Amino acid sequence: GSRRYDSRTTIFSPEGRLYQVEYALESISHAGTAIGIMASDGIVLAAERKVTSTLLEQDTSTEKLYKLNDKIAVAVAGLTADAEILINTARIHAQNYLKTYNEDIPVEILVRRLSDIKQGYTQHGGLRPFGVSFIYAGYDDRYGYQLYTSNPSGNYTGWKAISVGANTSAAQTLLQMDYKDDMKVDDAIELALKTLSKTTDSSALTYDRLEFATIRKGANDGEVYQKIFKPQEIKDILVKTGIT
Amino acid sequence: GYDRALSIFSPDGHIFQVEYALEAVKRGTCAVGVKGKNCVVLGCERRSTLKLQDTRITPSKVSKIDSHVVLSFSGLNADSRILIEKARVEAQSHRLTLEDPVTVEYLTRYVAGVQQRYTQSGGVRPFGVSTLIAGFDPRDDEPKLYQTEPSGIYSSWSAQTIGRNSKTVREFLEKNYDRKEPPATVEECVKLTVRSLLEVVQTGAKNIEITVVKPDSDIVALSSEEINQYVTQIEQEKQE
Amino acid sequence: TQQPIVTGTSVISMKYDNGVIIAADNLGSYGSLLRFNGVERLIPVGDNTVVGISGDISDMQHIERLLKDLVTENAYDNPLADAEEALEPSYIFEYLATVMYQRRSKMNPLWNAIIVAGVQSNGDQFLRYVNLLGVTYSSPTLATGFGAHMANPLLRKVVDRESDIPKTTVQVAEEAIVNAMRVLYYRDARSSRNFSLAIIDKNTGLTFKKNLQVENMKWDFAKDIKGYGTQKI
Amino acid sequence: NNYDGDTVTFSPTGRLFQVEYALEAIKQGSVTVGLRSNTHAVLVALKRNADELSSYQKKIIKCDEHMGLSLAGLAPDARVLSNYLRQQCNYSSLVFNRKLAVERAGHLLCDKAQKNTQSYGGRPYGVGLLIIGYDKSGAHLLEFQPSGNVTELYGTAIGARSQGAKTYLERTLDTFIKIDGNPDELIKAGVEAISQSLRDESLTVDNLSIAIVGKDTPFTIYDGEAVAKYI
Amino acid sequence: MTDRYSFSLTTFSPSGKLGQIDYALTAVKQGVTSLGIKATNGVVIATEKKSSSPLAMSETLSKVSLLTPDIGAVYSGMGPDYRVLVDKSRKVAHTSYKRIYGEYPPTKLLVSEVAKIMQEATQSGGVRPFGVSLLIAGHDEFNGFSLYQVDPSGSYFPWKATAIGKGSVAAKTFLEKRWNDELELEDAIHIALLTLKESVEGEFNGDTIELAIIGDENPDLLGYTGIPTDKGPRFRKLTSQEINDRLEAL
Amino acid sequence: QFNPYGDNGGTILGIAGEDFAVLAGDTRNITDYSINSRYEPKVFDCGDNIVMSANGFAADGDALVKRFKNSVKWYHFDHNDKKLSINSAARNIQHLLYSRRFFPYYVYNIIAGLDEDGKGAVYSFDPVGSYQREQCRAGGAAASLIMPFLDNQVNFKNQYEPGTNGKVKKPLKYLSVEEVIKLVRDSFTSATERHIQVGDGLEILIVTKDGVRKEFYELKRD
Amino acid sequence: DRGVSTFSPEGRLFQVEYSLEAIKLGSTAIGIATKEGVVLGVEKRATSPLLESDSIEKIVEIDRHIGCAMSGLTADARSMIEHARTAAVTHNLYYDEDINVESLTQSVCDLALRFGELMSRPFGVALLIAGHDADDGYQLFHAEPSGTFYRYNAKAIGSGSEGAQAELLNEWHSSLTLKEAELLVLKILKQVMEEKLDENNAQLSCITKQDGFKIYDNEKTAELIKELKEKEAAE
Amino acid sequence: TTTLAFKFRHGVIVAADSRATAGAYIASQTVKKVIEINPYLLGTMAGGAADCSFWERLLARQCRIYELRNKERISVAAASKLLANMVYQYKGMGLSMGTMICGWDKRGPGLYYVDSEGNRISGATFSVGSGSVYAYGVLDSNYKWDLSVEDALYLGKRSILAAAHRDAYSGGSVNLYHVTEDGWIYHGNHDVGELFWKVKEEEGSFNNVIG
Ligand SMILES: *[C@@](C)(CO)[C@](*)(O)[C@H](Cc1ccccc1)NC(=O)[C@H](Cc1ccc(OC)cc1)NC(=O)[C@@H](C)NC(=O)CN1CCOCC1
Ligand SMILES: [Mg+2]
Repeated sequence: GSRRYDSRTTIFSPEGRLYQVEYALESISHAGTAIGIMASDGIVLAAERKVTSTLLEQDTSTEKLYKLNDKIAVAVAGLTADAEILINTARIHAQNYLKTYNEDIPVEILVRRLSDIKQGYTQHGGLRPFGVSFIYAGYDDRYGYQLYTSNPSGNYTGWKAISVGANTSAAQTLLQMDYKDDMKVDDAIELALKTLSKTTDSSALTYDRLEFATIRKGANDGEVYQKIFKPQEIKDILVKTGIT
Repeated sequence: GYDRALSIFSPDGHIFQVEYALEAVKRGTCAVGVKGKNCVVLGCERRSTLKLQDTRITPSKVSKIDSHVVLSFSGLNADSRILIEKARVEAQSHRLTLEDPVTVEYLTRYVAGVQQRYTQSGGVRPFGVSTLIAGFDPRDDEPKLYQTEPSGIYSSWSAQTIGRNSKTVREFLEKNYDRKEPPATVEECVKLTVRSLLEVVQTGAKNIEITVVKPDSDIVALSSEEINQYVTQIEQEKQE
Repeated sequence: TQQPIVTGTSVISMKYDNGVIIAADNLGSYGSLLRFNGVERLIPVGDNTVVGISGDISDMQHIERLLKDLVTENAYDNPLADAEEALEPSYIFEYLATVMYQRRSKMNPLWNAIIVAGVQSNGDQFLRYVNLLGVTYSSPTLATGFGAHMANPLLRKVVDRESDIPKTTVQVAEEAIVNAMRVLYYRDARSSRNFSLAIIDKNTGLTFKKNLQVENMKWDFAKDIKGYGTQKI
Repeated sequence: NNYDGDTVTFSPTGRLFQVEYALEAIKQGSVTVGLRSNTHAVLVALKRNADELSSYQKKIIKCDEHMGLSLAGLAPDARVLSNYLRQQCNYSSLVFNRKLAVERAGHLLCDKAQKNTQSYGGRPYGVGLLIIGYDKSGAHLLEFQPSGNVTELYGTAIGARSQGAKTYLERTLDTFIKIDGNPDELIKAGVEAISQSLRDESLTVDNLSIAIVGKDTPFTIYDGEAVAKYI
Repeated sequence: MTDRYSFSLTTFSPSGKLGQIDYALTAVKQGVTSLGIKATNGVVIATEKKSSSPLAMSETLSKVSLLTPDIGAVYSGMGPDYRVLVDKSRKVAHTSYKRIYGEYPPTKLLVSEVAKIMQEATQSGGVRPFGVSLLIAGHDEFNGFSLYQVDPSGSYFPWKATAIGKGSVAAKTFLEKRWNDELELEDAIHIALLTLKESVEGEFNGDTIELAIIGDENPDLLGYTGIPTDKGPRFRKLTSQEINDRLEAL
Repeated sequence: QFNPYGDNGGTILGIAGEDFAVLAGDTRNITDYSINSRYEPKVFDCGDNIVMSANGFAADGDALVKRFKNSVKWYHFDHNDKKLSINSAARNIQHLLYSRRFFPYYVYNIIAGLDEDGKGAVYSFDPVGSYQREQCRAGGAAASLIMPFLDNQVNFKNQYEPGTNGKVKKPLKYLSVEEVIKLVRDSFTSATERHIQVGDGLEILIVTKDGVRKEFYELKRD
Repeated sequence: DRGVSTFSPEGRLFQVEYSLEAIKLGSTAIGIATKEGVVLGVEKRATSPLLESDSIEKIVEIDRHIGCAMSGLTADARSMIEHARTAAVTHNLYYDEDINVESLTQSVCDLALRFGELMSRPFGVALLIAGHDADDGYQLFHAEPSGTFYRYNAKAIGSGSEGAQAELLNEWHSSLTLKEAELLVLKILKQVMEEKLDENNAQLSCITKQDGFKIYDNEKTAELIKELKEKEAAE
Repeated sequence: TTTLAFKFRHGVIVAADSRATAGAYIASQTVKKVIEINPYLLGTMAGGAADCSFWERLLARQCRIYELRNKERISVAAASKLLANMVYQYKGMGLSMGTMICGWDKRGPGLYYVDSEGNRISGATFSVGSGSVYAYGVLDSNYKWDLSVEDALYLGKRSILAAAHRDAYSGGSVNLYHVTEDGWIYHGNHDVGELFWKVKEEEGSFNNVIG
C-alpha cells in the first residue's frame, strides 16, 4: 500500500536527533543572514536579501521583515512561502488575544504559540516541518524590549543580540565582541550593519540588498513605533555609518 | 489521518523509537533533584555555549505545574512544553472536579501516562524528555520527588539526576547522600545539590540554576549571587 | 410523524379446522372521497402466507415491496428456498413486527394495521396482528378498524375460543367472513361492495379469490320508512 | 518472498502468501475432528496444555442452541468469528423468529474472512473452524478456512497430524453416516477417528473435549469426567 | 479506498534541499518561454503558442488568462497545472475577497492567495508541487500597476521586468539592457516582441504568439452603461491582427 | 399528532412464598373498549428459573422481555453458563429500563423466582428502573383493587388477635402455594367484577427449585 | 517497511512474538494457587540505591477478590489495569455481584490483539491475574499480549521464568498450605534474582476469600524471609 | 418523601420515611430511600425513584474506581461533586432528584445537599422532600452540636414522624442511620403506625389525636 512511499518525517535518529529538523536547519544556513540587536531604548532588525537582480522591484518587495502587529515584528530566514503561512497564523493569534483580553498580546506568548505549532510538525502528522527560523523583535509593558528566536524544532530562546541564517557562527562572534549592555539604538544600528558587512558573501553591502527595521520608544511620549525602512532610508543610514 | 505505527517492536524485543528518545534525553542539559528532611531542591545545568542570552525572558528550566508542585526536565525543550501544558491543565481540572489540588504522585502518574500513550499510538513519536517532578502534597510536610521517562515508567527517588553526564552526578549522590540522615536544613540540601552539579557543570557562574520548594506552596528560585556564595564556600573547603 | 392520506379500511380474518381465511375490500379512500376502486390489499407471500393491510396505501405499497424483496433475498444461496427453507408466516410476521416497532420508535411510523394469515410447515394455523405502534396480538378471529367493532362479534359466534377451531369447517368459516363483509358494507362509510378473499388451507393450499361482490342485501324495508317521527306521507 | 509483505499483494503465480501463512497457523494448532450422521453431528477436539501446571486450552465454542464450532490455530481469532456467528444466529431469531441455517452461517463466515484478504492494513484470520449444527434440513458439518473457503462435508479434521483422522473417516464414510438415533456410537467413531492423529500422547480425562448436536439434542459440550466414558 | 497518503511527499534531504520543488523548477525550465514587462502606464505579459499539432486549433488553448478584470496571468511549465491554478485563483478572488469587501482584490493579495495554494501542495499530504512558474500582471487603485512571479515553492517576487522558462537567462539579460523607468506601454509591447523573437524558432506572427496587457480601462468591453464609477476592465488580450500590425514596425 | 404509546390493559400479580414464588396475570388484551385477544400470554419463562411480566403497553412489554431473555443468553456465553441470580437479573433490568430514560418503556414490570438461599423472591419495577424486592405485589390496571386485599390477607395488616383489642397483632405465618393460589384466584375474580379491562382468563406461573409450572383458570368474558 | 499485523511464514504474528522477547527481559513475577488462597510475588529490581523501592508497584489490586502481578514493559500495564478495574466495577453495577476471574481475564485479553494501522502495537507486558470466585474458587491466570490466557496451578514470568517454572514443576502439589506457598515464592525468587533477596527488593501478596486481596508489609515479609533461612539451614 | 440528615459532634444522623406514591395511590410502603454508596458514605433519595437510584449507584461505582486508582477513600465533597456534575449534563431534560451525600472523611463528618436543579450545598442540617417543611420545625428547635447519639437518633426519628403524620405523601416506616468515623451503622426500620402511638403515650404529644 501507501506505506512503501512514506519518508517518516517525525522520527528520531539512533543518536536521538530529529532528521528533518536537522536538515531543515541545514536549509536555513544557506538563507540570507538576519540579525537582531536589543538596546535599552529600542530594538534593531537587519537582514540581507539573497542575490537580487537590478530588475527586482525593491520598494514594493518584502522577503525578510514582516509586521505581526503594531508592537511586534519578525525577521525571516528560510523558505519565504513557509514563513508567510506562520506569519498569518501569528497575526490571527495576536488579534484573538486582543479580542479576548482587550490588551495587546505579550511578546513571549505569541512566540510560544508559533513555536508550539512548529513543534507539532516534528512530533505528529507525518508532514515535513517548516523550513523557517524567526527573529522576533517586540515590546510589551511587562518585560519591555525583547528579542526571541525560533527554529524548525519549535524551540525558542531570548537574546540581547542574535543572528540567524548564513554565517551565524562568524556573526555571533562579532556581536559578542562589540555588544555592551548600556548600548543605545543608534549604536545598535551601526553594529548590525557592520556585522552584515563583514559576514556577507557578496562583494559589497548596498542598499538594494538589505531590509532594515527598528522598534523605538522614540515615538511621541510613552508609546512604541515600528519603522520599516524604505530603500532610500537604508541608503542614507549606510552613508551615515560609513559603509558606502 | 496519519496512522503510521512509528513505535514498534524489533526482533530482539526493543522499541527503538523509545530507546532513541532516551538518547535525546542523554544529550539534554543535566538536571538534579535532592529532597531534604523538610524540603526538596531542584538543580539544573545551563550550557554556556549560549552567551548574549537574555536571562530575564529565556524559558526557565524549572516550571511550576501548580502552586505546590514543580517540574524540571532533560531532553528536547519543545517537547517539554507540551507535557508541562498538559500537566497544568490537568492540575486545574483536578481542583475543579475533586476540590483538592493534585498529589505529586497523581500528577507524575498523569504525565507518565501521557508519555506512555505516545509509545503505542499511531502517527506519533515518543517524547524525547525525562522529567523530575517535585513538591509537597496538600496539608502534608513529607517531601516528594518523582522521575519519569519516554517509555512512561515512573518512580520515587530520595535523590536523582537526569541528562548529560548524569552517570557522574548519580555516582556522587550515591556515596554522599545518606538515607538515615538526609539534609536536615535548606542550606545542607542546596549545598549538596550544588556540589553534585559542580562535578559536571564546568564553571559555577551562570551555569547553575537552583530552585527550592518548601511545604505549603513555598517555592522560590535562588539568584546568581546566592548560588555563587555556595560555589565559593565549597571550593574553599576543597582546598585542604 | 405524518397523517394518512389514501387509506384502506377493515381487514378481517379467522381460523378454521384446516387453515385460515382473510378478506379485505378493494377501496382506496381519500378522506370521504371514494377515490380508487381497484386496490388489492391482500398480498400473498409464497404459497403459504397472505398479508392483509389496512391504513395508509403509500405505506402499504412500501411494505408490499419489502415483502417482494424478502422473497428474493431468501432465495439467495438457498437450494431449499422452495422447500424446507421457504418463508414461513411466522418469519414474515416477525420481520414486519420488527419494522413497525422500529419505525414507531423513530417517531416515523408506517401508518398501518396488518394481519398476517397463513399455515406453517407443521400444518399449524398462523394468525397474528401488528400495527403502527408495534402492538401485536393473536386470536382465533382478528379484524382491523371497523371490522374489530362489527366483524369480530359475528366471527366470535362461530369461533368463540380455541376449542371451536377444529369444529369449524371451511364452508362455515367462509360463510361467516362473507356475511361480515356485507355487514361492513351496510355500516362502514369508507367501504366498497367489491372485495378480495383468500383461503390458506394445509391440504388444498392457497386459494385467492378476486372480484367478489356483496350480494343478498336487504333494502326493501326502506320503502315503508317515512319521515323522522310524525310524518305519515 | 517479495510478495508476502501484506495481504493486498498477489505473487507472480497468482498466490496470496499472507493467506497461506495464516493457513500455516492452523497446521501448527492441535487436532480437532468433525463428523455427522443424518440425526446427529459431533465435534471431537484434542485440547493442548502449556505444561503440567497449566490448564488445557478450550477448543469448542457454542454459538446457539442448535449450532457451534471447534477451533484450530489462533484462539482469539476464533473468539472474534464465533462472536460474529453468535450475533448472526441471534439476529435471525430476534428479527425473523428463525433459526439460522448452517449453510447460511458458512456463507457469512466466508464473506467476513474474505474482506480481510482484499484490503490493506488488516490481516487474514489465523484460525480454522469446524462448524456443526442441526437445522430444518437435518444435521450439518462445515469446514472453514481463513482464505474464505467454506465446505460442507460428511466428516473432516483440521490441525496437526489431521491427515490420519481424515483418511480414517474416508474409509468409515459408509458406516458412521448410518449411525442414526445413537449419539454414543457416533461419538465413539469420532474418538476413534481423532485417535489416528495421536503420537506419544494419549486421550486422558482433561485432554479430551467432545460436543454434540442433533434432532432432540441441544448443542452441549462435554469435558472432564463427562468424557471418561469414551476413553 | 480512502486517500491513505496523509504524509508529505516533499521532504528535506541531508543537504537541506527540498527535492520535489527543485524538480518542479526543472520542469519549469523545460517549459516554453514567457515574459512580463512593466511600463509607467501599463503592464504586458507574453508567451509563445507552442502548437502540438497543425490540425489543433491553437486559439482554443489560452496560455494567457484573465483572473480578474484588472489582473491577468501567464505561465511556463506544465499546462494542465496552470489551468487548474487559474480556476482556483479566479474562485479564491471571489470567496476570500469580493464576497467580503464587494470589490476585486489588489494584485499583491491575489498573488498571495495563489502562492498559498502552491505552498500547500509543497507541504500537504499525498500531493506533488505544481510544475509551473506564474507571471501575474495587474492593476489596483492604491498600488498602481504591478508584476509578480510565483514559483512552485510558493515564493513570489515583484518585478519591473522578467522572463521564465526555456530561454529565461538570455531573455532577462536582454530586458536589463532595454528596461527603464520611463517606458510607455507601447514601448514595453515593442520590447516584449523583440525579447520573445529570440527564443522562438519557427513561425513568428499573431497566430503563434499570445500577448495581453494591463492598461487603460476599456468601457467598450464592460457590456453595459449607466454606472459612472464602473469604467471597464484594464485587462485586454491583443488580437492576432493587433500583434501583426506591431510586427511591421519591428 | 402521532402518539407512540398505547394501553393494552391487563393486570399482573406476584406473590413470594417461603420456598416458591408465583407470577400471575390475566390473558386479556384490549384497546379502548375493544377486545383484541381473550388469550394473549403476558407472563413468560425467561430461563434460569426466572419468570417475568411487563404490563401496560404490550409493544414495549414484548420488547423488554425479548431483550431480557437475550440478556440471559449472553450472560451464559460471557460467564461460562453461570446461573443468573434473581437479584442480578433485577439490576440488569434496571439498566435496560433506564437506557430509555428519555423515551421510556411504558410498562410495569415484575419478575419472580428464587434467591440464592432458595427462598421465594418477587421484584417490582417502575417504568424507568426503580426496583425493589417484595413479598407481595400487584401491577397494572386493577393494581389498586388488589393490593389492599393482599396487605390484609398476606401481611395481615390491620388484623389483631381477638381479646387483646388492638394490643397484639396477628402473627406473620407463612403461606403455602395452595393458599396463595386461592388468594390469586379470588384477587382476579374480584378485579374482573369491577374492572372492565380484566377478564377472559388467568394464567399463573409457579416457580420452585424443581422448575417452572403453569396453571390456567377461566374468567368472566364480559 | 512491513505491516504491523503481518504473519511470518511459520504462521505467527511478528509483533506478538517480538513483544514476548521484551517480556523475557522483565523482572521476575511468580504466582502459586492453593486451596487456602493464591500467592503473588515479584522482584522489584531497583536500578539504583537512591530509588525509594516502596514506590515500585508491580503488584496491583483490580478488585477486592482479584489481584494482579506484572512483568515486562510495566508502563504498558497501566491501561490494562485501568480497563480491568473498570470492567470489574462495571459488572458490579450491571449485575450486583462480583465478576468471575476468568471473565475479567478474558476482558483484559480482548484488548491484546486490538492493534494495527486502535493502538499501534501489542502490549509489551505479561500479567499474572490471581483471584477467587464462588463458582471456580481460587484461580491463577497468565495473560499474554497474544490475547491467549492459560489457567495455572503455579506460574513464573520474566527473566528467570524457565528456571523458576522447572522448580515450580517439582515443588507444587494440590495440598499446599498458604504459608508453604509464601515460602515457596520467596525461595524461588531468591534463587533466580541477581541481587540478594530481602524485604526491600522483593514483595509478596495474596488473595483469600475472607480478607480479599492484600499486599504484604515489609515487616511481615521480612519475618517470612527469616523463617525461610532457618528452615533451609535445618537440613 | 421526607428525608433528613444532620452533622453533630458524634458524626451524622440520616433518617428517611419509606412511602412511594403514584398520584393518590400508595404504590409501596417499604422503600429504601437511603443508599449505601460505600461503608463510609450514604445517599438519600427524594423525587424520582428511578433517577435517584440510578445516578447514585453510578456514583458508587465512580467512587470505588477512585479508591482503586488513588489507594484512598473518596472525600464527601468530591463524591457530591461527581454527582452534581453528572446530573448537570442533563439539566432541563426532566430529571427529578433531591439527595444528600452523608459521610465521614479526613475533614471529619460531611454532609452535602445535591439536586437535579444544580445546587450543591454543604450544611450541618438538611431535610428534603414533600414533608421536609414539617420535619424542619422539630429539628431547628431541638438541634444542638453537643447531642448524644441516643438523643440524636431520636430527634431524626421524631422529625420524620412529625412529617409522616401531616404529609399525605410521607409515611410507612422510618429508616435510621448513624455515620461514625469507623463507618455507618443501621439503626433499624420503625413502623410509623406503631411508632406514632408509642411516641404519643411516652412523650404526651399529638394530644389532638385520640388513642
Ligand atoms: C415522597 C414519597 C414523594 O414526595 C418521596 O419523594 C419518594 C422518594 C422515593 C425514593 C426512592 C424510592 C421511592 C421513592 N418519591 C416517590 O414516591 C415518587 C414521587 C414521584 C411521583 C411521580 C413522579 O413523576 C413526576 C416523580 C416522583 N414516586 C415515584 O418515583 C414513582 C413513579 N415510582 C415508584 O413509586 C417506584 N416504585 C413503585 C412500585 O414499584 C417499585 C418501584
Ligand atoms: Mg371484566
